[PDB]
Amino acid sequence: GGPSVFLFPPKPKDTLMISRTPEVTCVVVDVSHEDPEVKFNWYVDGVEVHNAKTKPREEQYNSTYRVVSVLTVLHQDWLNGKEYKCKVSNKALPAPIEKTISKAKGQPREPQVYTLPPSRDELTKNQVSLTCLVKGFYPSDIAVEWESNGQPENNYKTTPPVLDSDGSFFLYSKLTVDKSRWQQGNVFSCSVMHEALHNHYTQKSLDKSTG
Amino acid sequence: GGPSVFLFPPKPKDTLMISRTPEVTCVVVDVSHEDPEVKFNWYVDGVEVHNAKTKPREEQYNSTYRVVSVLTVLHQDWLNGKEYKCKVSNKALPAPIEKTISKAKGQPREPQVYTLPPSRDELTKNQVSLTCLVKGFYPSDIAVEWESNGQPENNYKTTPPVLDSDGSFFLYSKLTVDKSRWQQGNVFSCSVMHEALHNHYTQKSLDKSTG
Amino acid sequence: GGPSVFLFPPKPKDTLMISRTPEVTCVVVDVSHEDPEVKFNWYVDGVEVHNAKTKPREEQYNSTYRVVSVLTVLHQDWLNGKEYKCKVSNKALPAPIEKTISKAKGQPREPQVYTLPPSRDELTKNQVSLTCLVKGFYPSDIAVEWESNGQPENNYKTTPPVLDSDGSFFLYSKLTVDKSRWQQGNVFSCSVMHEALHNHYTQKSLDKSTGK
Repeated sequence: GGPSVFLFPPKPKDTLMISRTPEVTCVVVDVSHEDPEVKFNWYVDGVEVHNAKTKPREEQYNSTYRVVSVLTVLHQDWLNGKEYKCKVSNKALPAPIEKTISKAKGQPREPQVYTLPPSRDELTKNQVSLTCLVKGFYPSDIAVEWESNGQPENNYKTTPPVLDSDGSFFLYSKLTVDKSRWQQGNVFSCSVMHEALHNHYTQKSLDKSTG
Repeated sequence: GGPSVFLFPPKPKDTLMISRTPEVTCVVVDVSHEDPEVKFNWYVDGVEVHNAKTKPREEQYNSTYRVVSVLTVLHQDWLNGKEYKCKVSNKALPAPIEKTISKAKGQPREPQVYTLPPSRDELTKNQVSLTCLVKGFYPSDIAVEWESNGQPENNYKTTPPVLDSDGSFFLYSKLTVDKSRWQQGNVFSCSVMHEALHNHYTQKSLDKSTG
Repeated sequence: GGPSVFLFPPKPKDTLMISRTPEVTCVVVDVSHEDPEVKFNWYVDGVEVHNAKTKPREEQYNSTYRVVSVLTVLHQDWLNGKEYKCKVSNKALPAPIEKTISKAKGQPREPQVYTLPPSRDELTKNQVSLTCLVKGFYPSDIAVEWESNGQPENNYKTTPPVLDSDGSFFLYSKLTVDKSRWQQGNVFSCSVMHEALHNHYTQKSLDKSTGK
């Protein structure tokens, strides 16, 4: 059990928004250095793929050369129903195993996005927390970001999507900003990129929601 | 090689208060059936103790011995952060693989609980969701539950503790209630339990006239 | 010179919290002053205990002595209704007496917690008093503590439980704070620790912005 191959899904943001190329990464881990003959094969829908980028093997803390194989995949190919399997052939590895991963879930569901203002107990703190509730989406592949005046706010942490009683998923996005910024009247928009939304994008703005 | 040990920490609800008895899970299951003799010596936090509650041997359909060797945990023991090593062994497993769990991590921090009224967009739907933001706690062991008029409200889901930018953790509790029930004079309270709180318990009441 | 056991019940906070839970005391009074032996035996529903501690006899100035005995008691046992009999034997009183204490039987009722602000006539004083009306609980075993901003408050006094008209009990907890802290918008809350409460705990916040 030397080569332990792990296949990871593409980036949930880049798989529907065009800023970076989404990519299935199939990188073996804890691989011995005595067998540098590794063949990487992709057989999505039975068709071999030969334009993938082959990162050179990198030395780790142990005596393992980390060979990295990355495949550039179009957004619309992963968005529809297409199964991606990674086949790795090694001399020490007995028989290559196809790691079947895909986005072919049951049925896409449009998330409902709600921006919640900070509690009045939080207003005494120096930094207030801005909450964006994104609920209702069935595929866990989602991207929730924050922005203010058209520029991103990187001081946010988003919970992983968890499954509720409806069978869909929900998460939360907490944005930490200064109390002066919130009390000055500045607006903040929670940007959500789910494949079931219109144009794969929605945005809800909160600056003062009282009533 | 052979026998395997998967240690489960006690639930925070069980180990934090009196409502449940904190029972650690020192399962020594999947012992290889070739040798029935195992070596057991309960070395709790490095010192052998007389307490040794071992289940009788159970033979599974996978030709592996299963024993649920659980133990009751004193509420003062986990506060001190002492270890709970069982030090299991076998002839086919000469090295003990007891991956001991201790709660003594870092410095505990008090959670800052904030309850959030639903946004105006949620009032259209018949399912109104209430939000409890629990932030600032460093140990991930925390239990959050909702209340209404002193009775439990089990139609809630909680995100896992997400690590924050200050080294502490945070999570959210989402309680879905009826729109008419929320718009009536019904109050709701989210109560959290954490080892750094006063009396290991705090709560915030969410009313229709809060935000 | 007749040793009668003064049974001390466990602390109501220790009954359902995890702070000092197994503390149960069986201190005897008016013990004999000419017998150097003390025979103790706790009978948890007639079963002998195995982990108990008895203090050596201390000098009492009223021609007597005082003995302290403490047994670790499980939290779920007392709560449910188990009976403990720390039987005390001596030479002056030959046949030992089996005295028991437990939680009071009957249907437990949950307490209704109410926070009342300081009155208008108390705003002239420099120290206002905050009251916590806890009414409707049938077992008298209850712990009421005040807190603010997650930190405990110690300048509080709680009345003993008073039997109500319907058979339940009620009490008040008076927390005396400075008028500056009350008018600053600081939030205070009385925590009620009762058996019939859900999660054995209930808080009720009291703040300046509590009226209209």
